[PDB]
Amino acid sequence: GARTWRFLTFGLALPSVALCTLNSWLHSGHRERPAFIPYHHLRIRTKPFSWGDGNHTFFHNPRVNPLPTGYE
Amino acid sequence: GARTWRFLTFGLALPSVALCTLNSWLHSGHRERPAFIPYHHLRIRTKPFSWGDGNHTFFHNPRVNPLPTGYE
Amino acid sequence: MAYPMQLGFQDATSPIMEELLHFHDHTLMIVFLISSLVLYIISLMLTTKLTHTSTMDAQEVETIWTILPAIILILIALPSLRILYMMDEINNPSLTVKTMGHQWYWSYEYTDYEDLSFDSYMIPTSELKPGELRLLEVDNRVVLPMEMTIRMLVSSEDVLHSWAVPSLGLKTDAIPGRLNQTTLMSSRPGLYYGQCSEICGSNHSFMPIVLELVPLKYFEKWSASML
Amino acid sequence: YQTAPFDSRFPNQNQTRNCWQNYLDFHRCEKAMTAKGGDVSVCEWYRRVYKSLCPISWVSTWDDRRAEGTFPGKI
Amino acid sequence: YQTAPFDSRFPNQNQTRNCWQNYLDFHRCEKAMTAKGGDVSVCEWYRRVYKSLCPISWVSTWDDRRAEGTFPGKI
Amino acid sequence: MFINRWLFSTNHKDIGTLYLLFGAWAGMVGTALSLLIRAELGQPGTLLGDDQIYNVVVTAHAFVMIFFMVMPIMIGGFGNWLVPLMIGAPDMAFPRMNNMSFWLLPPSFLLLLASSMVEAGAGTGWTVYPPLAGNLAHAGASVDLTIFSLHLAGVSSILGAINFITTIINMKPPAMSQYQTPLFVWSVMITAVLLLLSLPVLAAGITMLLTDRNLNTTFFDPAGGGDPILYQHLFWFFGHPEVYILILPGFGMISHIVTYYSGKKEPFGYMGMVWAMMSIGFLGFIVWAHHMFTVGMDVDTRAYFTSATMIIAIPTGVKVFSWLATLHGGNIKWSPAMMWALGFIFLFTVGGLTGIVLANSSLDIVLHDTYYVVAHFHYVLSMGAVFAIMGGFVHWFPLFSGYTLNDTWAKIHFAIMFVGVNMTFFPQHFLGLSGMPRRYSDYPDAYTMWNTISSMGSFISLTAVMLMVFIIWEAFASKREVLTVDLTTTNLEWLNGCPPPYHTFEEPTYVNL
Amino acid sequence: QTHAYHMVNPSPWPLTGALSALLMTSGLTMWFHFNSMTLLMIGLTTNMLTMYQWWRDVIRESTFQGHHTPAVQKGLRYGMILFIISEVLFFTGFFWAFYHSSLAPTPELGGCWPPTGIHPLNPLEVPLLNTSVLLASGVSITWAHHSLMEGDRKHMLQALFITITLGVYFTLLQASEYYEAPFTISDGVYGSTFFVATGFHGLHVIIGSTFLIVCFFRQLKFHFTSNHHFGFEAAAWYWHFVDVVWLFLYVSIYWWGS
Amino acid sequence: FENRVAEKQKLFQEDNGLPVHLKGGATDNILYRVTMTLCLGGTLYSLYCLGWASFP
Amino acid sequence: YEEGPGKNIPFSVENKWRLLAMMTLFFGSGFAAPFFIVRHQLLK
Ligand code: HEA
Ligand code: HEA
Ligand SMILES: CCCCC/C=C/C/C=C/C/C=C/C/C=C\CCCC(=O)O[C@H](COC(=O)CCCCCCCCCCCCCCCCC)COP(=O)(O)OCCN
Ligand SMILES: CCCCC/C=C\C/C=C/C/C=C\C/C=C\CCCC(=O)O[C@H](COC(=O)CCCCCCCCCCCCCCCCC)COP(=O)(O)OCCN
Ligand SMILES: CCCCCC/C=C/CCCCCCCCCC(=O)O[C@H](COC(=O)CCCCCCCCCCCCCCC)COP(=O)(O)OC[C@@H](O)CO
Ligand SMILES: CCCCCC/C=C\CCCCCCCCCC(=O)O[C@H](COC(=O)CCCCCCCCCCCCCCC)COP(=O)(O)OC[C@@H](O)CO
Ligand SMILES: CCCCCCCCCCO[C@@H]1O[C@H](CO)[C@@H](O[C@H]2O[C@H](CO)[C@@H](O)[C@H](O)[C@H]2O)[C@H](O)[C@H]1O
Ligand SMILES: C[C@H](CCC(=O)O)[C@H]1CC[C@H]2[C@@H]3[C@H](O)C[C@@H]4C[C@H](O)CC[C@]4(C)[C@H]3C[C@H](O)[C@]12C
Ligand code: CUA
Ligand SMILES: [Cu+2]
Ligand SMILES: [Mg+2]
Ligand code: NA
Repeated sequence: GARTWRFLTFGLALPSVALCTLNSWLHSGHRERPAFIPYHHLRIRTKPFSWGDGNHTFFHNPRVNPLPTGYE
Repeated sequence: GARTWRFLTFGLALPSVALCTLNSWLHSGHRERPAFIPYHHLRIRTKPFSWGDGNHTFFHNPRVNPLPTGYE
Repeated sequence: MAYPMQLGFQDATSPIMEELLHFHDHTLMIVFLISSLVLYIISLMLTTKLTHTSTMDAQEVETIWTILPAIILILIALPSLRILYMMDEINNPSLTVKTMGHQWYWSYEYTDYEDLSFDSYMIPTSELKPGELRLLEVDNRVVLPMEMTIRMLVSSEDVLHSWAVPSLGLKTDAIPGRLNQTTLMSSRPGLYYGQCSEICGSNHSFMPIVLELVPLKYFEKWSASML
Repeated sequence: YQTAPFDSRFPNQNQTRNCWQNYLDFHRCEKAMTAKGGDVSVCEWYRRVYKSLCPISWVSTWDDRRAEGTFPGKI
Repeated sequence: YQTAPFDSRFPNQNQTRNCWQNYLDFHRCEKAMTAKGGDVSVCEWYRRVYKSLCPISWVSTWDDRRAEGTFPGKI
Repeated sequence: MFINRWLFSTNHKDIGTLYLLFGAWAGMVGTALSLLIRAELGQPGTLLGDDQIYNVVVTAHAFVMIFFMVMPIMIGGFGNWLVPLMIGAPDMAFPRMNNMSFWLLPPSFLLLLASSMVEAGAGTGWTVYPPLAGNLAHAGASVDLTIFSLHLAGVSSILGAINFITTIINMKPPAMSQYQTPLFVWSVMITAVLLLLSLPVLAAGITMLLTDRNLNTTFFDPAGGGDPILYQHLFWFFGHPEVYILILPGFGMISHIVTYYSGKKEPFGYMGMVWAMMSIGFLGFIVWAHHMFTVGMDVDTRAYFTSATMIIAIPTGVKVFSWLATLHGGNIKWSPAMMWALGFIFLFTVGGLTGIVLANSSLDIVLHDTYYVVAHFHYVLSMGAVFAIMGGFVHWFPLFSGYTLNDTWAKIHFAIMFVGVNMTFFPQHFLGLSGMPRRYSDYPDAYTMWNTISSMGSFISLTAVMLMVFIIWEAFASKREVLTVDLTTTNLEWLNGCPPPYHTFEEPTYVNL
Repeated sequence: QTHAYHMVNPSPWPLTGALSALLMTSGLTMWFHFNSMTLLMIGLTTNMLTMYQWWRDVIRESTFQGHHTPAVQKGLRYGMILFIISEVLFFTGFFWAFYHSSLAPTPELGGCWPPTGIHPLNPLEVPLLNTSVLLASGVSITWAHHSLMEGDRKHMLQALFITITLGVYFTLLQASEYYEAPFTISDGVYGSTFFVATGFHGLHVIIGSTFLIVCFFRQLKFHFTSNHHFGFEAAAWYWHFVDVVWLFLYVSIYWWGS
Repeated sequence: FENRVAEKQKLFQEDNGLPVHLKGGATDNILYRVTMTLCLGGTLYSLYCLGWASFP
Repeated sequence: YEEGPGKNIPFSVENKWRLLAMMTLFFGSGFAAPFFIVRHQLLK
C-alpha cells in the first residue's frame, strides 16, 4: 500500500541519502594535484574542440585539468 | 499459452540440448594425464576417509586421480 | 598470380592452400548438387496437370528436411575445422619478418639479426619493363627462403590494410596498434603476388605484395649483401 | 638464436602483448643490471626476442617516451 | 639497510604477499644470474627484504619444496 | 486538402504509398550508382580518373540500396499497406508516429547526398571503418553527414519497429491468435524485433565514431587505448541482423505469392515457416564475427562462428522446401509475380549456398574482401530482395492502384532482368576465386574478361529498369479497373476492393471462437 | 467506427519533428566544421516546439476527448516497453565499449586499467551518494504510484515532488562531479567511456525528470484518475530504467573499473 | 487548484471541425505558424549552407 | 478525401501525357542525380 511505501521512503530511503550526504561532505576536501606528465594517451587533440580556443574541454577546471602543455 | 511453451520446448530448448550433446560428443575421449607432482596443497589427508582403505576419494578414478604417492 | 579466363583458385604454393583446394572441391560438389536439386524440384513441381490442393501434413517430411541438411553441414564442418586447427598448429619458424601497411605501400622489417628494412611500392604502368605485370610489380620484393616455416607479423602505421597472397592461402588484416601473426611456407621457388585487401582510401587498388622465394643459401647471400 | 620461439603465454594471432612484454622485460633487466653496475648480457634473451617481434616504429616511439619520462609501462 | 621499508604495493595489516613476493623475486633473480654465471649480488635487496619479513618456518618449507620440485610458485 | 492528406497523413495506406514512391526513386539513384561502378570496371584502366570518387560511389550505392530502397519498400511500403489489411485493423497502433518514420527518410537521404557533395565525399565503404573513416584519413564534414544520415534512418526504423510490433500484437481480432496471422505479418513482426535490438547498437557505434572525429574521444584510436576492431564488432552486431532484416519481409511476400499462384488456400507447413523465421532471427544475433575472420581473432572463436553460421541453413532449408511443397499439386498460374517468386527461390538458394562456403573461416581467409563475397550478397540480397520486391509489386499493384498491369510486358521485364543480373554477378564468382579484391577501381589485366562481361550484364538490367517505368506508366495510362480477384477467402487484403477505401475495417471483422 | 482504436486527426508534428532532426544534424555539422551554432539552435527550438505540441495533443486526445480506451492504453503500454528495450540496447553498446577497453588494456595505457596517469573518483564518495539518491527516488515514485491508485491527491503530489527533487539532486551532484573530475573526455579511452556512458545516462535523467515534472503539473490539474494514468506509469517505468542503468554504470565504471 | 477537466472536455469536444492541434483556439494557430515557419525557413537555410559547403 | 482508382495517389493520372512528363521528371531526376554528383566532384 501507499502507507508502506511512504514508511520506506521516510524510514529507510531518505535516511540512507542523509547518511551518504554526511559521508560525502566529510570527504569533500580538495586533493593535492599530481605532478604533470605529458603522457601521449591523455589530453588527446586530434581536432580542435568547437568552442573557446579549441584546446579546453567543455567542463575544464583550471585547478585539476592540465592542458597538453601542463597546468594553466 | 501451452501451445507457445510447447513450441519453445521442441523448437528452441530441445534443439539446444541436441547441439550441446553433439558438441560434448565430438570433444569426448581421454586427454593425456599430466606428470604426477606431489604438491602439498593437493591430495590432502588430515584424516583417513571413512570408506575403503582410508586413502581413496569417494569417486576415485585410477586413470586420472593420483594418490598422495602417485598414480596407481 | 591469376591468368586470363581463370575460373577457380590460383594453383596452391603452400600445403595449407593445397588443403583449401581439396576442401573447396568437396564443398562445391555439395553446392552444385543442392542448387541442381532445387532447380530440378521446381521444374518437377511445375510440369504436371495432376493436382492436390487440400491441406497436406508436414510432420514426416520436415524430419527429412532438417536431419539431411544437418548431416551435410557436419560433413562440411569436420574437414573445415580440421584445416582451421592445422593453420593454427604450433610451428617452429626459423625466420620472422614484419610488414607495415601505409597509404599506399608496404614496408618490410627483417630484425632477427640485422636491422634490415625497406619500402615496397607498385611500379607505375608508365615505368613497367617489357613483359612485367600492370598493377602487380613492386620495386623491392619480399625475399624469403623456400621450404621453410616463416612467421609474418602484420601491422599498419595509418589506416587498416590487409596483407594477402592468394596462392599461399594468406590474408591478415593490418591494424594500427596490433601485431597480427600468420605462418608462410612455400613448397616452390618463384614470384607470388597479392594485393591490399582492406579498403584504405584512394590508392587501395595500387599497393601490391610480391614474394620472391629462393633457396636458403641465396636468402643468406641476399641478407649478407644488405649490410 | 634464429628467431623468437613459440611462447605458450601468447599462442594466438594477436602478438601485441608478446612484443610489449619482452620490451618491458629487456628494459627492467637492463635497469636492474645497470643499477648495481652488473652485466646487461644477462638481459640478451629479451633483447633478441623484442627486436625480432616488435615493429621498429613501436621500439623507436617507446625509446623516445622513456627518454621523455612519458613511457606508461612500469620499468 | 636497517629493515624492509614501507612498500605501497602492500600497505595493509596482512603482509603475507609482501614476504611471498620478495621470496619469489630473490629466487627468480638468483636463477637469472646463476644461469648466465652472472652475479647474485644484484639480487641482494630481495634477499634482505624476504629475510626481514618472512617467518623462518615459511622460508624453510619453501626451500624444501623448491628442492623437492613441489614449490607452486613460478621461479 | 493536398497538404493535409500527403504531408500530415495518419493513414496506413497513404503512408505506404509515400514509402513505395520514395523507395522507387531511391532505387533509380542506387541503380545509377551501380552503373557508374560497372562503367569504371568495364574495361582495364581508369574511367573517372579519381579513385576517391569511385570509393564514394561504391559507398553511396550500398547505403541507398539498403536504407532508402529495400527497407522503405518492404517495411514502410508493403508493411504499412498490407499488415493492417491482413489483420482486419483500422490502421497502425501509432498512426501519427508512423508519418514521422516516413518523413525522417527524405532528410536522411538529403544528408547522404550532402556527404557526397561536400569535400571529397565519404569514400569509406558502407562499413565506415575507422581509421579510414576518422578525422585524419577523412577530415571534414562528409563522414559526419553520413553518420547523421544513418542516425535519422535508424530513428525512422526503430519507431517503425515499435509501431509494427505493437500493431501486430495488440490489433488483431480478439479470436485471432498469433498462429492465425498470415506469414507476411509474421515476417514483419520478426523483422521489427531485429530492427529494435540491432539499430541501437549501430547508433552507439557510429556515435562513438562521431565523438572520435569531433570531441577527442579515442574509442577506436590506439593512441588513447582504443581499438579499431571494437567498431567492427559494434557495426557487425547490427550488420548481420540487418541482412536478415533485408530478406525476412521478402520471405513473407514469397510465401503469399507462391501460395496464391499455386491456387492453394495456405502455405505448406505454416508452423514450420513461423519456426524457421524465428530461428533465423535468433541465430542472426550470434554469428556477426564471420565478417571478421581475417582481423586476427582466436582459433576457437573462429571455430564457434563457423559452426553457428552454418546452423542458419537448417531453418532456411525448411522454408525453401516448404515453398516447393506449396507448388506441389498446385493449379499453377504462370503470372509475372509467380515468375519473380520462382526466380527468387532459385537465386536465393544459390546465394545462400555461397554464404555457407564463406562461413568456413579457413576458406574465408582466401575469399574475404574478394568478388566472391560481392557475388554471394548480390545473389542472396540484391536478387533475393529485388525479386521479392518485384513479385510483391506486380502481385499487389492492382490492390494499391485499382488498375491492372499488362501481363505480357511484365513477363518481358522479368525475362530481361533474369538475364541481366545473372550475366552481371555469376562471373564475379570466378573473379573472387581467382583473387580479385573488392573495393577496387582497376584490376590486373588477367581479370579483364569477367569484368567486361559483368559490366555488359549491368546494362541489360538497366534496360529492364527503364522498361519497368514504362510498364507502370502504361497501367496508369490505360485505366483497366479491377473487378474481381480469386482466392479472397484466404487473402483478406483484397476483400475491400481495389483500391480499398481510405478507411477500412471501421466495422471490424467477426471471428468467433 | 465499432472498434475501440484511435483514428488520429491529420497532424503537422511528424513533419516538424522530421525537419527538426534535419536541422539538429545539419546544425551539429555546421557547429563542428563551419564554426556556427545557427542551424543547431533553430533545430533544438523546433524539436522542443514539436515535442510540446505533439504530447499536448496526446493529452487533449485522452484526458479531454476520451480516445484512450483500454485497447489504446494496451498499445501504449507495449510501445513504451519496446522503446525502453531499444534504449537498453543503446546503452549495451557503451558497456561493450567499456568492457572491451578495460578487460584488454593496450600498451599505450601502460597495459593496465585504470590507465597510467588516470586518478579515478572514489566510488564511496559522490558516486555512492548518487546511488542512494536514485535508489531513494525509486522508493518515492512507488509511494506516488500507490497514492494515486488509492485516490490520495496530496500524498501523490508530495511523493512525486520528492522523486523530482532527488532527480535534480543527482543532476547537480553529477554536474559538480564533472567539473571536479581531474580527467576529461580527451583522457584516452578511460575519459571517453566515462563521459560518453555517464553523459548519455545524465541526459536520460534530465529527460526522465522532465517527464516526471509533466506528470506533476498534469496531477496538479487533476488529469489522472485513480485507474487511468498511463503517462505516470510510463514516466515511472522510464525512471526505473534510468535507476537500473545507473546501478550498472556504478558497478562497472565507478567500482569495478576503478 | 480546482478540477476544471470538465470545462476542457467541453472545449475539445466542441463540434467545430478543427483538428486537435488547433482546437485550443488562436494561440494554437500562432504556435503552429511559428513552428512551421522556423522548420521551413531553417530547411531553406540548410540547403543554402549545403550550396556554400559544396564548393571550396 | 477523394476515393477510388487514380484518386488515392499524390499525382494526377487524369491525362496520360502530363503523367508521362511527371513520371519522366520523377524517375529521371533520381537516375540523373549520381551522374551530376560525379561531375560536380570531378569539376573540383
Ligand atoms: C539478404 C541478405 C543476406 C542474406 C539472407 C545472407 C545470408 C547468409 N550469408 Fe551473407 N552477406 C550479405 C547478405 C546476406 N547474407 C551481405 C550484404 C554481405 C557482405 C557485407 C559486406 O561486407 O559489405 C554478406 C556476407 C557474408 C559473410 C562474410 C564474408 C566475408 O566478408 O568474407 C558470410 C560468412 O559466413 C556470410 C554467410 C551467409 C550465410 C551462411 C547465410 C545464410 O543465412 C544462408 C542460408 C541459405 C541457404 C543455405 C540456401 C537454402 C538452403 C537449403 C536449400 C537447405 C540445404 C542447404 C545446405 C545443407 C547447405 N555472408
Ligand atoms: C539491396 C542491396 C543491393 C542492390 C539491389 C544492389 C544492386 C547492384 N549492385 Fe551492389 N552493392 C551492395 C548492395 C546492393 N547492390 C552493397 C551492400 C555493396 C558493398 C558496398 C561496399 O563495398 O562498401 C555493393 C557493391 C557492389 C559492387 C562492388 C563494388 C566494389 O567492390 O568496388 C558492384 C560491382 O559490380 C555492385 C553492382 C550492383 C549492380 C550492377 C546492381 C544492380 O544494377 C543490379 C540490378 C538491380 C536493380 C537495377 C534494382 C531494381 C529496383 C528498383 C529500381 C526498385 C523498384 C521499386 C519498386 C518496384 C517499388 N554493387
Ligand atoms: C550533468 C549530467 C549530464 C550532462 C549532459 C551534458 C551536457 C552537454 C551535452 C549534452 C548531451 C550529452 C550526451 C552525450 C554526448 C557526448 C558528450 C557528453 C558528456 C559530457 O558532458 O562530457 C563532458 C565533455 O562534453 C563535451 O565534450 C561536449 C558535449 C557537447 C556536444 C555533444 C555533441 C554530440 C552529440 C551526439 C549526438 C548523438 C545522438 C544519438 C541519436 C541516436 C538515435 C538513433 C565532460 O567534460 P570534460 O571537461 O571533458 O571533463 C570534465 C573535467 N573537469
Ligand atoms: C551427482 C552428484 C550428487 C551428490 C550425491 C553424492 C554423494 C552423497 C551426497 C551428497 C550431498 C552433498 C554434499 C555433501 C558433502 C560432500 C559431497 C560433495 C559431492 C561429492 O560427491 O563429492 C565427491 C566426494 O564425496 C565425498 O567425499 C562423499 C561424502 C559422503 C558423505 C557426506 C557427508 C554429509 C555431510 C552432512 C550434511 C549436512 C547438511 C546440513 C543441513 C543444514 C541444517 C541447518 C567427489 O568425489 P572425489 O572422488 O572427491 O572427486 C572426483 C574424482 N574423480
Ligand atoms: C531541458 C530539457 C532538455 C531535454 C529535452 C529532451 C526531451 C525531454 C522530454 C521528456 C518526455 C516528456 C513526455 C510527456 C508525455 C505527455 C503525454 C502523456 O503522458 O500522454 C499520456 C499517454 O502516454 C503516452 O502517450 C506516452 C508517451 C511516452 C513518451 C516517452 C518519452 C521518453 C522520450 C525520450 C526522448 C528521446 C531520448 C533518446 C536520446 C538518446 C496520456 O494518457 P494518460 O496519462 O493515461 O492520460 C489520460 C487520462 O487523463 C484519462 O483519465
Ligand atoms: C543527432 C540527433 C539526431 C536525433 C534526431 C531525433 C529524431 C527525431 C526528432 C524527434 C521528434 C520527437 C517528437 C515527439 C514524438 C512523440 C511520439 C509518441 O509519443 O508516439 C506515441 C507512440 O509511441 C510510443 O508511445 C512509444 C515511443 C515514444 C518515442 C518518443 C520519441 C523518440 C525519439 C528519439 C528516439 C531514439 C531512441 C534511442 C535508442 C537508440 C503516440 O503515437 P501517435 O501516433 O502520435 O498517437 C497515438 C494516439 O492514439 C495517442 O493519443
Ligand atoms: C526563421 C527561419 C530561420 C532563417 C535562418 C536564419 C539565417 C541567418 C543568416 C546569418 O548567417 C550567419 O552569418 C554569420 C556572419 O556572416 C555567420 O557567423 C559565423 O561565421 C563567421 C564568418 O565571418 C565567423 O566569424 C564565425 O564563425 C561566425 O561569426 C554564421 O555562420 C551564419 O549563420
Ligand atoms: C496546498 C496544496 C494543495 C494542492 C491542491 O489540492 O490543489 C498542496 C498539496 C501538496 C503540495 C505540494 C507538496 O506538499 C510537496 C511540496 C512541498 C513544498 O514544501 C512546497 C512545494 C510542494 C510541491 C507542494 C505545493 C503545494 O503546497 C501543494 C500542491
Ligand atoms: Cu592498403 Cu587497401
Ligand atoms: Cu553476416
Ligand atoms: Mg576486410
Ligand atoms: Na577502372
